[PDB]
Amino acid sequence: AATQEEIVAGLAEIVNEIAGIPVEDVKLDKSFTDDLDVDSLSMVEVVVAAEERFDVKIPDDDVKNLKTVGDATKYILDHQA
Repeated sequence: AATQEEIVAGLAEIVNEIAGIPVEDVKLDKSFTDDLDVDSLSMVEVVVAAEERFDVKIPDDDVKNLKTVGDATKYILDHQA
């Protein structure tokens, strides 16, 4: 559905409405609850929306097992079509 940069870009669309980050900020050298506004519990609202956005399905387990957006993209961009 999107490539690495586009995954990140798509993520940021939701992270902008949830927390409020600049959609020019969230690039590959970012992490969610580290380099973002830290939605924290609200990040679950991000990921659930992101699943459908990128044609993936991310288990609650994997969500907390991933780290950066460069790391998260690995699971996403690979599992999607």
